[PDB]
Order: sequence, then structure tokens, then C-alpha cells
Amino acid sequence: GVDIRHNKDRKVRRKEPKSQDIYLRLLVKLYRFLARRTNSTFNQVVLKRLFMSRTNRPPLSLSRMIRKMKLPGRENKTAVVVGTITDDVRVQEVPKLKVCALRVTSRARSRILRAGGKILTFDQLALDSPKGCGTVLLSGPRKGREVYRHFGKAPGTPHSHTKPYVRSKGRKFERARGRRASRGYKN
Amino acid sequence: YGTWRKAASLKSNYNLPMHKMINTDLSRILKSPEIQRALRAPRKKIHRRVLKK
Amino acid sequence: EPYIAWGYPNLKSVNELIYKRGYGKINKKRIALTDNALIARSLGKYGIICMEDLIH
Amino acid sequence: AALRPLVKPKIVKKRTKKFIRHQSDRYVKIKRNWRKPRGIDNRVRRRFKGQILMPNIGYGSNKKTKHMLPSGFRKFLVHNVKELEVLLMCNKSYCAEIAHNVSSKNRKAIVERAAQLAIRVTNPNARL
Amino acid sequence: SAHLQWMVVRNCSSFLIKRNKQTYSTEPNNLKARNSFRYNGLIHRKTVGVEPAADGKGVVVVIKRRSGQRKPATSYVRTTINKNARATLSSIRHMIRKNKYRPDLRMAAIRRASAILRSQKPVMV
Amino acid sequence: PSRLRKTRKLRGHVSHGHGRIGKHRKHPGGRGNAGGLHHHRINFDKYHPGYFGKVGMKHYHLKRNQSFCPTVNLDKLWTLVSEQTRVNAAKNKTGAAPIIDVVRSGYYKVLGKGKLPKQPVIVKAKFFSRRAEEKIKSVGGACVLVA
Amino acid sequence: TWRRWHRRVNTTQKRYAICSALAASALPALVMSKGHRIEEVPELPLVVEDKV
RNA sequence: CCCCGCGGACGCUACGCCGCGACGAGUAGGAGGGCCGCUGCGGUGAGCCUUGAAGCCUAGGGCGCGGGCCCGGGUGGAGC
RNA sequence: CGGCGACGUCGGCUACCCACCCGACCCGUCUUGAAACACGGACCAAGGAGUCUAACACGUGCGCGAGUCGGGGGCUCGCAC
RNA sequence: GGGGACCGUCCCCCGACCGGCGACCGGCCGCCGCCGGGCGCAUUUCCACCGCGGCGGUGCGCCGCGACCGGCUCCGGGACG
RNA sequence: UUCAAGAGGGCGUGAAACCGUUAAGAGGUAAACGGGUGGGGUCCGCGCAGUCCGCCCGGAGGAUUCAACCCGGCGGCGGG
Ligand SMILES: [K+]
Ligand SMILES: [K+]
Ligand SMILES: [K+]
Ligand SMILES: [K+]
Ligand SMILES: [K+]
Ligand SMILES: [K+]
Ligand SMILES: [K+]
Ligand SMILES: [K+]
Ligand SMILES: [K+]
Ligand SMILES: [Mg+2]
Ligand SMILES: [Mg+2]
Ligand SMILES: [Mg+2]
Ligand SMILES: [Mg+2]
Ligand SMILES: [Mg+2]
Ligand SMILES: [Mg+2]
Ligand SMILES: [Mg+2]
Ligand SMILES: [Mg+2]
Ligand SMILES: [Mg+2]
Ligand SMILES: [Mg+2]
Ligand SMILES: [Mg+2]
Ligand SMILES: [Mg+2]
Ligand SMILES: [Mg+2]
Ligand SMILES: [Mg+2]
Ligand SMILES: [Mg+2]
Ligand SMILES: [Mg+2]
Ligand SMILES: [Mg+2]
Ligand SMILES: [Mg+2]
Ligand SMILES: [Mg+2]
Ligand SMILES: [Mg+2]
Repeated sequence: GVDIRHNKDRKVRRKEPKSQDIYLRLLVKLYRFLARRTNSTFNQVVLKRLFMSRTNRPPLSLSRMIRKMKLPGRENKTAVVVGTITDDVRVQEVPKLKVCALRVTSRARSRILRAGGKILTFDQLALDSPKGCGTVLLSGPRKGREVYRHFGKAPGTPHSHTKPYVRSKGRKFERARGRRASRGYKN
Repeated sequence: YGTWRKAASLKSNYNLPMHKMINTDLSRILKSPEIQRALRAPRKKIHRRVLKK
Repeated sequence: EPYIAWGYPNLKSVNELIYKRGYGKINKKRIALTDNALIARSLGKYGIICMEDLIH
Repeated sequence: AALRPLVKPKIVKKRTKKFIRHQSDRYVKIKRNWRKPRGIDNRVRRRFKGQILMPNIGYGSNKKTKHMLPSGFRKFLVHNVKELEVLLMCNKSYCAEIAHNVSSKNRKAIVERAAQLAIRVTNPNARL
Repeated sequence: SAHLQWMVVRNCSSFLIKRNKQTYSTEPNNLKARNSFRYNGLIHRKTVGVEPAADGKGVVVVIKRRSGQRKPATSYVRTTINKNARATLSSIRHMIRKNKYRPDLRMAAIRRASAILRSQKPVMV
Repeated sequence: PSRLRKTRKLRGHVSHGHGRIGKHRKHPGGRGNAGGLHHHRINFDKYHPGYFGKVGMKHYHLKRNQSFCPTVNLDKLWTLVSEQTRVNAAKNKTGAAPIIDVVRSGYYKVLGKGKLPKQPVIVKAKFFSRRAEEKIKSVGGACVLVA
Repeated sequence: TWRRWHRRVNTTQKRYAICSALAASALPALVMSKGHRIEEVPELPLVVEDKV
């Protein structure tokens, strides 16, 4: 007998996409080969993002992509996102962008192309930059989800600002005892 | 059902779904000189366990 | 103290332990020291390149 | 005489006897089909010495000789002549056998065709 | 595309046979008759198949031409070889190797031709 | 699909996953939100503060239509007109500014979150916030009220 | 009787299933893999005159 | 600048195949896999079947760690 | 490298009966603790127990995406499907 | 209320340059390959039989024996410091 | 009579428990069970002088036609 613990032997991580999308599986095959047969760590990151779930591949708005592309030294670089690129109607000027995405919204696609931009899929990105040279790997806001407002410390604990689960919002719904000093306590 | 450059004229809001992979020719992509130039040499020798003499 | 037996090995004990039962932790794997190249690849930066260097 | 397989390794069986269900000897209502004992005090589940053994993955056969017949072939069930020609290029590793429901007239043609293609039949003389 | 069509029929096909821990494929131009991307006789732009002749002697070497991939009526060119076994194997070798027409199927087609010819010669007593 | 559920895997296991000691019993602890101030007090206090007690003034016969006042922010303001409208105004030589009627688009109040492009515009709304009015005048526009 | 026998599928889902079905019906390997004996058919996006 | 030889095994269902190292108790409980099993529906097997289906019986031959499964013989008589 | 092979023998660790050596208390259940002088169980067959609806929460898959969704209604020879 | 103008997407054409004939196809050439028919009618080629032939692979119907090599292990002699 | 009464008016199939008879084996520690052998028996193995097939050598026979050229057809690849 040996003195070890076996509760952490099996690392919990995606070794493949749980999706049955045959097109996603094809470009997983392409980037499984690229990650193995190159020393590019860019291919390793892209490959493991391809396995990720939809909640782990948040959409990237056009405004956020433009703002990251506008940073110094990123001219003539390809914006790579492993997910959906989304139109942001809050912006009025779209510059010229070279973009690779898993998926682009129709309105966002029209805006990028009309501004002289270029849109690539991940198969075309492999031919353009097999090692991912001259690319900016972007990601949508991972915690930009309603669930994360409810996560954290319990709402009925001091110094916790987490949203409780309520069927309705109003003066009659969970605004009394434990929420104000007049009604017992507040914390 | 429309084209990718025309919306459908009999569905008033439908357009053809877009490909997430334009060229689904894995063999041709992998054999392209752009891919092959970036690769490291294949490691095809099999190293089996050595009997510790 | 109650769980171990220990002492001061001599030169012959070190030689026979390393040669007969010497296994290296190479890439977290237990690999038998059958070739000097296994020692030199992982310990050459320290000047140790053979079984004799490891024993020394 | 008979068609020989490509290779005939020595088939090693870790256990040659069936795993009978606990107390299947004492009751007709309990069949020999294996069932894992889950009782709180069951001595077979607790693995007391001298008791009925429990199947586990350690008894698994060598992957090189798994599903191998004593003749060194592996069997593929066939229902007609058309399914027999899938074994044309697997002649020396896989043997055909005819399904039980195939008629006597039809399995005559299967046996005749398999003799031509050098496919071994496990039950060549099965309705005659 | 071959890779895309493979992802559709790798597990869902009328030619698929999955029995006795084995898998076989019964499409017309599958050498070795195995379910595999390399040997599938439907998804590739160029394929080669070896079949016994219509009568009881010779082999039929069918290749897939490159022009009418969506026109199955004229997509396959069938030639019949009815000579001695050594000459028959040489013709199949030259068709595959000299034309560089799927060289990865050279020995599979040659082995299949040998099996067909070996099955055509009369049995013994 | 019932073939994908735990019941198919719990056959042959006597307690069906509920445990031998505690068992699976009808209603231990009460039914529904029973004992929210008694034996379930910690859960209600921990996860639902404010649940117990009255706060505020009640109002009989509330009519949600009377309080109907949808709002739009300034960052989304130019999306209420066509793209032709905004390019024409920008390249217009004169001081002609387009009119955006947010009531027509379905909004009553104009809020002032975001920033406006540097071009004048006439905004028609029932209500304006103080900062929305200031930002509209900063780009040389005007705010006019409607009923 | 109130077992919820019916399911609603988004219209964009359903239109996208039709497009996939139509695109697959023009590829010989997929139609053959359904076992349709399209051996001697002149052309698989198979179109005849309006006279029919 | 292969050519007296025109030739040269296998492979790669990539959800595949191959290599190396360590490890393997388990109630309550959790999860995964099941080419384990039952019934019915959409497809598919140019599937099986009165030249004998289902079912049942069997000192018959085997396969799987196992759930189980295939085949021989008998009975049976219309489906699987 | 040797011996032996048809009406007597050769191989078949499986499967039938028997013998011997070693090991071996009757399961299920509650329980700190069951072989219990703790309960249920004579035997066999067939039946027999986490289901459906609604509402939430989180995870995963799919479509679209600052939008999304026709589920109620209506239009399509009114209906083999 | 119309009818116009403009703008955005389109449309089939009249035409040139641009990258390529592509996994959208034809005609000509060039090379190669296969097939059919002639010629070639024998130191070529092919077919079947025989040898208790050789070289390779697989494997011996059953029961046995030996040899050397390597791994692990338990022992025994001899000699040196 | 019937194809069949081993379908004979509560009659398709006809399981298990339980019982009768026949056959084989055994029997003073209740039976039953796990592991290991041994004996006997029913069967299985076309068991019974025990593989096949690639090249080459030798012997004894047949058949065209072997290569290369000519004509025709069809393919693969390349072409400013
Ligand atoms: K963790
Ligand atoms: K276990
Ligand atoms: K549970
Ligand atoms: K079926
Ligand atoms: K099994
Ligand atoms: K039967
Ligand atoms: K009792
Ligand atoms: K509706
Ligand atoms: K009857
Ligand atoms: Mg251990
Ligand atoms: Mg553990
Ligand atoms: Mg077994
Ligand atoms: Mg029993
Ligand atoms: Mg216990
Ligand atoms: Mg359990
Ligand atoms: Mg039970
Ligand atoms: Mg219980
Ligand atoms: Mg365990
Ligand atoms: Mg109890
Ligand atoms: Mg007690
Ligand atoms: Mg007990
Ligand atoms: Mg007692
Ligand atoms: Mg009690
Ligand atoms: Mg009872
Ligand atoms: Mg009682
Ligand atoms: Mg039952
Ligand atoms: Mg009868
Ligand atoms: Mg009866
Ligand atoms: Mg009896």
C-alpha cells in the first residue's frame, strides 16, 4: 500500500467539444494538428477555446473589439475571437478591421465589410497565420452574465451586494425585515 | 430561401445561414505550403520500454 | 523515529542502490537509468552527465 | 483441412468458470445471472474468504486474444450471401457463421459461396 | 468535401454494419469493405474499386473520373481485365501507381484482385 | 427521454439514492414555505432578507398604464431614425438638423446615458432628464416637449 | 392526457433544417448513404421540365 | 539528373491508432460508459421466414470481467 | 530432436455425476454492533414502487443576437399521412 | 393624396484590365496508363503435375525431450585486499 | 380422420414449482457453496499419420502468343 489521495487524480477539463457540430469538429481537427505540430502557444489557446461551452465563449461586441484594436501597436493585426462578434449600435464610426471569428452577426458583418474590413473564418486564419503571428486574441466579457449578479456571498449577510432571487421587484417583495433598520435589522 | 447576397423575397426576413468554415477540405488545408512551412518535423520513431538489465 | 530505519551508507551501498534500483523522475515519470543521456538531459546543467557523477 | 487463421496465439483465460449469483444455488427463483450483492451484511459483497467471487475488471482478457474462438478466428454473424462478402478481405482473421433463422435452402448457398471465398464457417453443416 | 461528407456518414449510413464488435461498410467501391475515411468509396473525388467480372472470370477495375462528381451515371469508368494473375496485378499496379491515382490504395486493390482471382479458379477434390 | 435519467441507473440499489438512515419520507420539515420564521429561519434570513414584514404605502386600484413612461438613452438615440438621416445631416452644408420623435418610436422620456455624435439634432419627447438636455445642447441641438 | 405531447421549434431552427436537408440532397455520397439507388441517375440536383 | 529490376508489408472507424509512467478497498452518496436487456415510433438492412417466425426445452459448441449474446439439436406453426 | 496414432484411442481447464484437501453460519433490513434466542422470507409463475404537469435555479447543446419569441389568431383543395 | 428627384441594395447586358482554370467545365496538343483488335507463333509468356528440392512466412494432430541466450531470484565453491 | 390428435369438445403453444418412472452416480458429521485437482460419463473435434502459399531450381506436358511495334477507344496529369 502507498499513502496518496486519489480524489484529485482525474483533472476536470474539456478534451473535446461536447457539441456535435460537424463544422466545429472539422476545425477542431485542423487546430488539434496545428497545436501538436507547431510550437505556437496561440494555437494551443485557440484549440482549448474551441472546446469551451457557450457560457465560456461570451459574445464580443463591436465596440469592445474596436476599443482593443485601437490600442497602440495593434495596427494591421488580426482580431481573433473564438466566439460570436456582435454589432454595437452605440458606436457610430467603424474603422477598417481584419477579423477572424467563429460567427458574426449579420448586422455586424455588414458594418465591418462596408467600412472596408475583412472577415475570416478559422480555416482561413490557419492559412493566413498558421502560427497566429500578427494577431490579437480577444475575448468577450466572461462575467457579463445575469447569473454572476446572484453569485458570491449570501444576500442576507453583511457587506454582500449580491442580487437575490425574487419572482417580482416591488416594495412588497423582500424589502422589509433584514433590509432596513426600522424592520428588525439591516446588515 | 434567398442567396447570401439576396434575402429571400418570399419570406420577408430570412437569409441563408452562414458557414463557420468556408473551406472544409482538411486534407488540402493541411497539405498547403503555408501550413507545412510552419510545422516541426514529425516524430515517427516509437520508443518502447527498455528492459532494465 | 518509530517508522524508519536509517544510517550512514558507505560507497558500495550508494553504488549498488543507484545501479540496481536507480530510477529518475523524468517529466514526472519513473524512468530506469539505462542510458547516461537520461541523466545528462535533466541534470547536465548542474554538471552531472553520467551515473558516476550522480554517485559522486 | 480446415482454413487456418493468420496467427494462432496462445489464448489465456484468467477465469474459465461462470460468475454465478450469490445464493442462486439455494433458490430456483434466483437465476445464475450475475447480480452485484448490495446488502448491508452480505459477506460476498464484503469479500470474505471462501465465498462466491465477484466479477471485476482484473479478470479482463488480453486485448490481443479477446473474442477469439478456440480456432483462432473471430466470428461475424451473417444473414445472406451479400453480408458474406464483407469478410472477403478478412478471410484469415474473421470467420462467418450463419444466423439461426436462415432457411436450409438459403444457407446452402452461403456455405457454397463461403467455400469459394475461403471464408471459414463455424456451422457449415447446420440444416441437413 | 470528403471530410465534411465523412462527418455525416461515419456513423449514420445504410452501408454501415456494426455487429460482433466489428464494423463493415458495403458501399460499392470500398476496398477491404471497412468503415474508414481512407477506404470509403463514395466521399472521395477519386476512388478505385475491384469487382469480379460479370461472368465467372476476370476482374473489373472501376475508377472515378474527376469531371462529373454530381453526375453518378457517367462518374465511373469500368474496365475488365481477363488475363493471367501476374499480368492482371501488373495492370492494376500501373493504373494506380503510374497515374498517381490514389497510391494509398495500391496494395488494397492488388490484394483484393488476388482474392477475386483466387476465388474464380475451380475448387479441388 | 426517461432513458437518460437517474432512475434507470438506480435500479438494483435499494434506497434509490435517498439513503438508508434518513430514508425518503413524505414531508419532513413541513409543506411549502412552512416554518419560515421557525425551523427554516436561517435559510430565509440568509437568502431572502426582507421577506417578512410590511414596508411602504399601499395603493388600491393601481393602473399600470397611467405610469407608462418608457425611456431611451442618448447613446441609442440615433438608432431611432434611418442611417440615411444621419449621414445626410452630417454632410449637410447648412445648419439643418433632423428631428427625432422618440414618442413615434415608442419612448416618452429621454435619459442621458452615453454621449452624442458632434452634430445638432432636434429631439421631441414628453420628458427630458437634466443631463440629457445638457448633452443635446452641447452638440448644438434643441429639446422640444410634446404632450 | 396533458403530457405536453407537442414541442415548439424556433422558425429559424426549422428553416435551417430545411436548408441542410436540401444541401445534402445534392451530394451523391449522402443520397447513396440513404440507399436510394442513384446509380444511373444523370445528375443529382435532378431537374425535369415543367411538362411533368 | 534513381533505373539491368518501374518495384517496395501494415496503417489513419482522427469519436481512430500508437507509446511511456503511476495507480486500483468501500457503506450512504455522486458521476461516466454499456456492441447490457424490454416494448413501441421514424429511417435503414433490394434484412430473415411455411425449404419453418415467435415462444419453450436441451449431459450440445462457444463468446464477454459482467449485464448478456451467438450458434447446434428438439418442440412449435406465423411471424421476427 | 523423439514417440504415437481409427472401431480403439487422441484433445476439449468450459458443461453432467462422484471423490478428496483447504476455505466456508442465511439472506434482506434497522442498527455502534446480526449467524443471532431481532423482524420478513414454505416453494414457483406473472404483476409490483422517483412518474407526469406547473414553477424556479444552475449546467450543457442549438438558432438568432440588443434583440429574441407567434405559443393566441389568421391565410393556404379540408382532412391518407 | 399622386407623380417625380435623390440615396442604398439589385438585376441582366454591351466591354477592357486583374488571379487562376480552381475541388465549375469542354476543344486542342504533350506525356503516361489501361482496354479491344492486328502483328509478333517461340532461349518469350502463361497454365496444371511431379521432386519425400531450396529459400521466406504462418503453423505443427496429440504427447514429450534437449540446447544456448536474456530477465528475476535463492544458494554453493575459489581467490584477493 | 388429419400435415398434425406427441391438435380428441375447458382441445394453439405448453415454462417453473411439485410428482411418477427409467438411466447413471453417490450416501454415518443436514443439505448446499468457493478454490484446486482426480475419476467416470454424454457429446464435440470429417482427430486419427495433420498446414497453407510467395519466389527460385530441376523433370516431364499443353496453351497461346511475351516484349516491342500499328490501329481504335477510354482515363490520369500539364499547358503562356
Ligand atoms: K479545481
Ligand atoms: K471494484
Ligand atoms: K440522491
Ligand atoms: K426496422
Ligand atoms: K457480454
Ligand atoms: K425454434
Ligand atoms: K428471521
Ligand atoms: K401561432
Ligand atoms: K398442435
Ligand atoms: Mg495497490
Ligand atoms: Mg478511494
Ligand atoms: Mg467465461
Ligand atoms: Mg437458482
Ligand atoms: Mg453492516
Ligand atoms: Mg451504493
Ligand atoms: Mg431488493
Ligand atoms: Mg429504505
Ligand atoms: Mg474501487
Ligand atoms: Mg428492519
Ligand atoms: Mg440496539
Ligand atoms: Mg443480517
Ligand atoms: Mg444471540
Ligand atoms: Mg420491526
Ligand atoms: Mg410469502
Ligand atoms: Mg414467518
Ligand atoms: Mg416479472
Ligand atoms: Mg404438431
Ligand atoms: Mg394444448
Ligand atoms: Mg424425473
